[PDB]
Amino acid sequence: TRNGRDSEAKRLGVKRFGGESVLAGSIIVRQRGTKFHAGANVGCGRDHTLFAKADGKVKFEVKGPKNRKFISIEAE
Amino acid sequence: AKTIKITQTRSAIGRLPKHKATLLGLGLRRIGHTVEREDTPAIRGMINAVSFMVKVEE
Amino acid sequence: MDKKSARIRRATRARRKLQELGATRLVVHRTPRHIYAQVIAPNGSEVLVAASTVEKAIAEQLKYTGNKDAAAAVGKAVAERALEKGIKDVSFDRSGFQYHGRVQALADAAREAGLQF
Amino acid sequence: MFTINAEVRKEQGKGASRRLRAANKFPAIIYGGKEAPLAIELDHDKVMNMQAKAEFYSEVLTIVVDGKEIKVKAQDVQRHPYKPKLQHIDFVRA
Amino acid sequence: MLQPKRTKFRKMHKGRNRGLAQGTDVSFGSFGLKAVGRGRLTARQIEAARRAMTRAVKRQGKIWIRVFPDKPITEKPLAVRMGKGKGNVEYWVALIQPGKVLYEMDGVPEELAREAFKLAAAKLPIKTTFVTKTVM
RNA sequence: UGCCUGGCGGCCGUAGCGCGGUGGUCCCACCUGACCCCAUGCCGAACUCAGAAGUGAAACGCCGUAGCGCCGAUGGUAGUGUGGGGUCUCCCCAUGCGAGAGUAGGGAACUGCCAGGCAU
RNA sequence: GGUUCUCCCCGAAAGCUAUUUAGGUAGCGCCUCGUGAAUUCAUCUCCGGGGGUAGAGCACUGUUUCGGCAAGGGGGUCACUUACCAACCCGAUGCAAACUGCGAAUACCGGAGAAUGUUAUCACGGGAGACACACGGCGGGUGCUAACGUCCGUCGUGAAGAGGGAAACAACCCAGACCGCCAGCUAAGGUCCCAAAGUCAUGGUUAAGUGGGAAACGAUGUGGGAAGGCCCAGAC
RNA sequence: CCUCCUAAAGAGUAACGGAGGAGCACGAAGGUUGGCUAAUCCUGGUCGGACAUCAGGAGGUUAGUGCAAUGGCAUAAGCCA
RNA sequence: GCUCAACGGAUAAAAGGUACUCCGGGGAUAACAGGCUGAUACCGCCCAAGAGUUCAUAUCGACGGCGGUGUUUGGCACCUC
Ligand SMILES: [Mg+2]
Ligand SMILES: [Mg+2]
Ligand SMILES: [Mg+2]
Ligand SMILES: [Mg+2]
Ligand SMILES: [Mg+2]
Ligand SMILES: [Mg+2]
Ligand SMILES: [Mg+2]
Ligand SMILES: [Mg+2]
Ligand SMILES: [Mg+2]
Ligand SMILES: [Mg+2]
Ligand SMILES: [Mg+2]
Ligand SMILES: [Mg+2]
Ligand SMILES: [Mg+2]
Ligand SMILES: [Mg+2]
Ligand SMILES: [Mg+2]
Ligand SMILES: [Mg+2]
Ligand SMILES: [Mg+2]
Ligand SMILES: [Mg+2]
Ligand SMILES: [Mg+2]
Ligand SMILES: [Mg+2]
Ligand SMILES: [Mg+2]
Ligand SMILES: [Mg+2]
Ligand SMILES: [Mg+2]
Ligand SMILES: [Mg+2]
Ligand SMILES: [Mg+2]
Ligand SMILES: [Mg+2]
Ligand SMILES: [Mg+2]
Ligand SMILES: [Mg+2]
Ligand SMILES: [Mg+2]
Ligand SMILES: [Mg+2]
Ligand SMILES: [Mg+2]
Ligand SMILES: [Mg+2]
Ligand SMILES: [Mg+2]
Ligand SMILES: [Mg+2]
Ligand SMILES: [Mg+2]
Repeated sequence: TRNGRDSEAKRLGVKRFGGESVLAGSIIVRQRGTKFHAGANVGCGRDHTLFAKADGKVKFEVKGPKNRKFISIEAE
Repeated sequence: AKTIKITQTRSAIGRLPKHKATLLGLGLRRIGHTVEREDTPAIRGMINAVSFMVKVEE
Repeated sequence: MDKKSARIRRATRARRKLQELGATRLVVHRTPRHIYAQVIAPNGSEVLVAASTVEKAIAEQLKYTGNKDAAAAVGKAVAERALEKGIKDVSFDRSGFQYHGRVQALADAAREAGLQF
Repeated sequence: MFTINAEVRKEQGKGASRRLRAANKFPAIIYGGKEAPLAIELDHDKVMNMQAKAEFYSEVLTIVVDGKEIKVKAQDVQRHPYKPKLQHIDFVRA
Repeated sequence: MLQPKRTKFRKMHKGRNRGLAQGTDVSFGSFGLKAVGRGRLTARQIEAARRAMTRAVKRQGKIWIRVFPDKPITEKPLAVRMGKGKGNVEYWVALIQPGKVLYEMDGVPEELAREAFKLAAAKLPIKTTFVTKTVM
């Protein structure tokens, strides 16, 4: 039947890019699935939000046999 | 470094905002304004963005 | 899945969690004929201490290399060698095998000998 | 025996290649072997009338780059989308 | 009359028809009818041209149609204001960029293929050229 | 020090698949037995325990091999930021950036810790 | 609808959100005044990032044509067979906003550094206006790649901007007017006369007043270029 | 209110633009420990057929996810105790 | 304990008629005419299967193609409420 509907934009995406200094707890990426996976010092929330578990620099990296994206936190 | 002279050659009217920001970065005020600046790559980057409207004398 | 691949799959989750926690792990390997034990540093690329039934010094005082008694011997051996190098706190990695029989005998022996897990 | 005259390219890229075509000339490449690939320019009319003959794509051709002679074979041809013109030729060392 | 048998979606955004064609070579027959222009070919134009060239070769040889009208075209009727939803699909077009080989033929002498293509070209909204098969 | 094997990693197809060959003293595997520890929505297949009569058949490791995967230039082409222009649905020029596909070619992995067998 | 003396400084908006709201109002955005605070902010350079867009491609999701091979459906059997149709698979060829085994240019986030910029930045407090936008460029949706149409994004100008050019002509091009000058140089655009400046120089093209409106298509119009067929064994 | 595209590769972005869905369910369909791995096609097999259950091979997640879409998911987030 | 779903919810509580009409406003917004546009319309051409005993173009002309006008049916809401 008729169209006309759409939902509110969920403001997902990368909140802190590579090199950015973050304090423990800071959301690095809001995503729907695990487009990025949690690496060293990075936690994964119930809505697959990746967050900092320790103060430091955001590091993006491709690891493993499945060539997956990982967000980690390097000490600064 | 060495000193160079830059002169605005065309009007800033109608130019992209970023280009107006660049002319402010060079301290160029009006058409024909010649200015003495240090020949560094940062000054040479600014000159390059607004190349169409400045003349350089080395 | 074939026996080996099926076992590695069974072992992957715990090993990744141990990697994440940065824990020193006591890795056990089992075979019909032999039982092995290695204490691997959190990096996972270097062995601190090891003991097995392929070792002439251990197999000599044992009836059969692939039984619960041999497993208890390998267990006592790693813990003793680990404690001589100052390694006290570890995390047991059953490596896809059930925590039972031979694997259990090795872990109960290491616990007895003084290893903390 | 097809004999193609060529000069070495003093420039490379979009700007420079388009300037050749406007000047009734076209870029081409010579590659293969231990030797480094040679970026060359060809006269459009001359090569165009040559490639009209089926033998051009089968036979071993000789490219004359500043005196020197190079035995090659036509590897690939980039033609104009709708005009009877040549855009670029790949020559492989024979 | 050519048309997709089924489609994921009924209607499609207008879009643009920029760039040069893909499929610029006689890949199946001996001769071709290449587009020199840019435009849309309707399913009716494609059929009209196909019929003309077929009659020309007296249904000898083989014909290939390298284009497919997979683009749905909508239209608002008379006495209808703007808005109130996208119009209804009326016809199907194939976007044509310069270089597209539209039709291919073989099994006929060059002179005949040239005439057949001259006759079909007159039914098309865009400028064409006769093309022959090439060795690479 | 060399060769071989097992474990745990690095790396994540130049590393994989296929095809051919090859290895059992040791290791590994199949294997033997099963009342029992333990197990099967049934089954000792798997999990598991007690072993050593047999075999490298399978698997696994190694060696070879470009059928496939994979890596991949150079050159040209497509696009595009800025400035300019035309016949302005689309293009062109100056300048900077510059693919994707294809082509030549590469390619039958490389590497660390520990342990065991053998040899000098 | 109207709102009355003067000069000076700064200087918007026609957006978002909510609204019995839609030509009203409120918070935020943007303006102004004040207080305070860091090299706070901008440009550029070098360094650290994530893209899935343009383009491309066709393994995936669909769609599409040709060839090869073919389970299966339709008609004769009284299981066998056929000038039919034919998914999958292989080779070849395209198409995609809601396809991606690829993938830019830009843009954006972060770090450091200089120069420049009347703090341009942030916070708090006083005072607002404004929430009808318009055209032009680029990227799109809608419509007919119709509209001086309509709806987003982004930049420019008008709005709130005079001067020169585009005959005239908010929104295009050049350029931002504190005041005086019967000085000079330039921009866009121009230089035969109206009308300031070349009846300038040099080399070509056109003969249509083309220039100074318009397409498919048509034609021994004329200039340049590369090739070819026939021909003194006599071509046209 | 939710999902995708329009949306111009950060976020956001309009129209009576293009397509769909929600106004619930579940004491297990939640927690944990231990285990397990689909779709589809080919071959063989009582009744049994194009398709039920059984066996082997190819395949490799195209399946599955209480439900729309998109992003995820094998260390499974899928399936069992 | 509200499908206060008009979902930031005016009340616990509410449908219509006016050609008998009235006021404040708007060309912010329709009807006439102008304007922009030209899908539609009207006029012309390009191609030529075929009709025309024979022969495409005497006269016509299918499948399709390109324009001109501002001129019908419309679109828009720029001018005048
Ligand atoms: Mg360029
Ligand atoms: Mg067994
Ligand atoms: Mg073997
Ligand atoms: Mg490059
Ligand atoms: Mg690249
Ligand atoms: Mg490439
Ligand atoms: Mg490739
Ligand atoms: Mg090779
Ligand atoms: Mg050794
Ligand atoms: Mg001011
Ligand atoms: Mg209300
Ligand atoms: Mg960088
Ligand atoms: Mg595209
Ligand atoms: Mg086929
Ligand atoms: Mg303030
Ligand atoms: Mg309002
Ligand atoms: Mg408004
Ligand atoms: Mg607007
Ligand atoms: Mg308008
Ligand atoms: Mg106003
Ligand atoms: Mg004037
Ligand atoms: Mg004069
Ligand atoms: Mg005229
Ligand atoms: Mg004669
Ligand atoms: Mg976005
Ligand atoms: Mg963007
Ligand atoms: Mg579940
Ligand atoms: Mg588990
Ligand atoms: Mg069967
Ligand atoms: Mg409301
Ligand atoms: Mg009244
Ligand atoms: Mg009006
Ligand atoms: Mg009217
Ligand atoms: Mg309007
Ligand atoms: Mg009027």
